[PDB]
Amino acid sequence: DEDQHSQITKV
Amino acid sequence: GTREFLTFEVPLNDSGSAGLGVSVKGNRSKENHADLGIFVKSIINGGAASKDGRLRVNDQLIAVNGESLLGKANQEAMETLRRSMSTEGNKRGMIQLIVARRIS
Repeated sequence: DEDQHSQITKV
Repeated sequence: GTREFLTFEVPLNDSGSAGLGVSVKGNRSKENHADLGIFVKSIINGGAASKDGRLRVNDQLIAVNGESLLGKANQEAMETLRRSMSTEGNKRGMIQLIVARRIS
């Protein structure tokens, strides 16, 4: 249930 | 009863540059708009996480290097593990990890 504004981070 | 915690130690002796070998992404409550934590978006098939043999996509993070993330936003958490994995976990060659995954 995200706000359609997620994001990924390469770790 | 479809939830289980998973504590793993990820060695990045080589992944030190890649951070660990995984892509993290967190969610946010629909109404509360509060961060719902981070989840393994995609584990680099080759990095430290994929080599650990205990990391799988869709795994929620709870604590990294002995540092919980529930007390911070997703971006802050993924950043907290990032530094903890590339500054405290690497210092020895591997970072401590704690993730919760549902039985499915």
